[PDB]
Amino acid sequence: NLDIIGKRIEKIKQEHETSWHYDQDHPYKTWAYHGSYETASSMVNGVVRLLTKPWDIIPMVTQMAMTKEKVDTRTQEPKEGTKKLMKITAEWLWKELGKKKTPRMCTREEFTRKVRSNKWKSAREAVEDSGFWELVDKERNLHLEGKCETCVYNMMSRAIWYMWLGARFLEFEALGFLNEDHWFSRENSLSGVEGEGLHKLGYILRDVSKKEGGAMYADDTAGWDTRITLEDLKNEEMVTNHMEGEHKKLAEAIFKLTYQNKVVRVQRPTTVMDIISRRDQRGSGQVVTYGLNTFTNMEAQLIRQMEGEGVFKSIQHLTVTEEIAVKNWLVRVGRERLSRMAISGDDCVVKPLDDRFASALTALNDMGKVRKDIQQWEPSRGWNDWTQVPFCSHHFHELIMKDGRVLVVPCRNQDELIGRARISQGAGWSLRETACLGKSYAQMWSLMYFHRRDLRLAANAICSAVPSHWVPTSATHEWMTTEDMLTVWNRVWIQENPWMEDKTPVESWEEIPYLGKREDQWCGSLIGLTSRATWAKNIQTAINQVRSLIGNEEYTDYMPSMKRFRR
Ligand SMILES: O=C(c1ccco1)N1CCN(C(=O)C2CC2)CC1
Ligand SMILES: [Cl-]
Ligand SMILES: [Zn+2]
Ligand SMILES: [Zn+2]
Repeated sequence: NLDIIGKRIEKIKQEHETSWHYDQDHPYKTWAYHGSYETASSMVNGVVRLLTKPWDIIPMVTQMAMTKEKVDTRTQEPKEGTKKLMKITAEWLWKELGKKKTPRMCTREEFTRKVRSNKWKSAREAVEDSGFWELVDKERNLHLEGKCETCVYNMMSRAIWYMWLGARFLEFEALGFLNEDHWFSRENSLSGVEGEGLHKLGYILRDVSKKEGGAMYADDTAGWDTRITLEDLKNEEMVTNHMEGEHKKLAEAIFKLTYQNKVVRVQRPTTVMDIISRRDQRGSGQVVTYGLNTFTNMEAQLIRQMEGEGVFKSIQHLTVTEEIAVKNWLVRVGRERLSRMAISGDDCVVKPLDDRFASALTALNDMGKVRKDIQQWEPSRGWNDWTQVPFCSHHFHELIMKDGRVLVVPCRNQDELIGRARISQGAGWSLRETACLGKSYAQMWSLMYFHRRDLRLAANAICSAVPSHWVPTSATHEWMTTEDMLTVWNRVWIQENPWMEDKTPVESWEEIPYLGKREDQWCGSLIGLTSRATWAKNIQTAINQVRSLIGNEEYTDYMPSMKRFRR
């Protein structure tokens, strides 16, 4: 333990030798405390808020802009039968994921290009300073030597662990391939959805619905990242078994020194910097966190499926022939069972063979993946209709175009969409940068949420209010473009859509349908309210208010793309 974390602890004690104090009133039980030393609210987007006036009196919108007891927890050691199921399943899953992919190191060039597209002031500055890279080299050579000096986390149902850019590089070099080479694409992982836009996710859920079987289950885990066991981290580490030479050694060091042993500096108002350590839980880059969460979720859900199908009798202990049965299940039907699932990190949808899955809870609870908002042994409540299943914060509607073609569209409560577009993060936004962020939300709404009456109108208004040539600023983001949004809509929903056989382009926005008016209201629309009527009728006055603030620029009127403003 301290042989792996001591050097990092020693180095920090020195940069604060006139403060090091072993507080005895420390608030840590599950985190090991080592010592102490002496040591970003949401802003409103004015462009979006001025063009969404009716929502100024909707508390579900307005409260979103205003204003850890789970990290300090301890998950128990799984039983021996549970550990066997996880090791057999993880071994088989890394082999399947690796059948058509080659693990490889990511490069300083790739890392530099990422930072250049979002002592040293910023990341862009450090990437260019050859002094930085000489620091990376020292740490790198130390990792090859099996030791760590500078890979330390900083803390800040969310908890984000920043490290310095150098440590982030070493993580990206060893494990970036998982994301950069799409190991969790649907084509490669079967259950995954990595690189699938919101315009794909509903079609994927409808394809899972077409399988014979039981209800669709979408159980959320209570604090997934806090329930990652040291056994989970050891099964995730087995990806290094597919690696070779240097890469194998560099990846092994990231898992050993930074994931399976962690050093964290947390601020305590009491102000002292708390240097704490622990072996378990998730604490990695957010992108590596997504892939390893997807992997360990796919494993956990296949084991729950095995439990429901009776592949093993008890988690207490696998018999020798139960192990052969688990292996033979994976080889015989593993790829089919993966295709019965849609898994995005800690978020899953599973269509099992039948509803025995609902009460198959012993492995899931013993792995520590305890379900949110339900008693530990109460059977899961499944969904009978793919259009009601929650996934990635959405549900999905089946929408038939006047010409008979079928759109499967993403949806969520409209107060959440408007309340999020009204918020910026960070300081020093110019009026132009605030306008270009509003334009990014407006174009996302035109592409993904065109079927919501209020959002198509508000999107058209924002795009009318912001200069036509200004570039939108700050999954697939096809809305981040200055191309005409009708041309982008045709490319995404018709041309490139593998579920649409007839490729006839749409010639105008009037061909593109809305939800039913009652369904639009059920999902949050203000259609029918006097306020919404006054907003819609007077929208050119709101557009002109924003144009007057931005000043004398080139603007386009997009409002006559809608039937009601077309004379
Ligand atoms: O519900 C609707 C409507 C508009 C489009 C589809 O349905 N309306 C018409 C506009 N309205 C008004 O002008 C009334 C003064 C509020 C409210 C009733
Ligand atoms: Cl249902
Ligand atoms: Zn290190
Ligand atoms: Zn909806």
